[PDB]
Amino acid sequence: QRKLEALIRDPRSPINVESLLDGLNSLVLDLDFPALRKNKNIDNFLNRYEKIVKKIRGLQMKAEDYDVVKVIGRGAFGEVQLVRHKASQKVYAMKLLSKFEMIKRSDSAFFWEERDIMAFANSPWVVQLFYAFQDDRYLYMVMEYMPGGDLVNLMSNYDVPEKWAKFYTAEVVLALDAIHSMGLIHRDVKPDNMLLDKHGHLKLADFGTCMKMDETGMVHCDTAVGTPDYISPEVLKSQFYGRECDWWSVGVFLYEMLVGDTPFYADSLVGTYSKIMDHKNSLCFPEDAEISKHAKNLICAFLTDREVRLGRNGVEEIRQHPFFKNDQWHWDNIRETAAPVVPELSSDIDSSNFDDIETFPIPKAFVGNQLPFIGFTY
Ligand SMILES: O=C(NCc1cccc2c1OCCO2)c1ccc(-c2ccncc2)cc1
Repeated sequence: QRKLEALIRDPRSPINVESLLDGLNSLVLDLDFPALRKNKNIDNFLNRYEKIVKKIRGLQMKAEDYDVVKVIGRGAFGEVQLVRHKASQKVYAMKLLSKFEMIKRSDSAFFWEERDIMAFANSPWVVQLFYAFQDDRYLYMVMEYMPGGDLVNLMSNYDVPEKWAKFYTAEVVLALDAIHSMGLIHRDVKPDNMLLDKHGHLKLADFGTCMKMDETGMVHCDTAVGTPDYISPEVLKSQFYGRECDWWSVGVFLYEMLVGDTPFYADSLVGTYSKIMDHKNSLCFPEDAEISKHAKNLICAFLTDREVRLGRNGVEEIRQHPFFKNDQWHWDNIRETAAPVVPELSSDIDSSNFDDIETFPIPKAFVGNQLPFIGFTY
């Protein structure tokens, strides 16, 4: 009874009010179809509740509460939209995940970690989640908007000098160190996921791939999850690794920022795959691109096999690398210092740093499509 009423209050709890209400809406959704409403039990339960449930539906946060400004992202299971909460006039970025496509495509469990990271990390390096809600169609994640854009954009609009690359690499390293210390492994670190704020400081997003480590600080996942150009060889070979798979992505990141291309870029999907697997022979810095001996050493320090990769022993071996020598910041204050690109913003809905961008079958027997999404509302 002690932990009972504590868990009804507790935001991390599966039996709090939002989850208890999720369970009721879900039950109503899943059952209200004449094909199933034939049943006396389904009918009397719907009779008693449909009127009240319809009333909560509107009393709770809806997609309807937001004016959809523009679409700033598009992923496997949905889109990211630039929105404004009608009542509060407050601007947020809202990520949408299609429930239909999460059932049709088998994967409908990644969002739990994604939500929890953003919701509770309370880290300058992690995009914050304010609200999480749902409807018959989607899963909605309301986040702190990042007007600075992503590092895909920054790279496309600039010739990135080593002074800038020093800063962004350092911010990514500390961001992944914060993710790691929460007992998490990103598995999908890439420029499309590195976002810039009002001040031009880095924050990570797309925590879908993320997995909780063992007591050993390792993960037993016999499936390759991530993006071609940035996947490490050990994760291609996984199809029992540590957090050093994220440092490999940092190597690729630095190489792309300096050279202008990814170090294993190929014509085909399997070509990149084969290039990565032969990194010892496929990786080479082009002559015309003037890369320092310190920048080359660090790309090479991460773009090796996991058994000798920099970071395998901790962040400290990364931090002390000669490449990070500068007259602008320290590992203890980068975020307090002025970023290389400070974004000029015309408005609170300025989306200039971002590029321009399903019907469930009515059942005849109980399916329970809403059940895997009970507890999502935060
Ligand atoms: O996870 C992201 N995109 C990937 C993505 C989007 C949609 C469905 C997906 C998916 O990935 C795999 C599953 O299906 C993401 C990108 C950018 C922001 C953001 C935050 C603040 N300000 C501006 C932008 C937030 C999240």
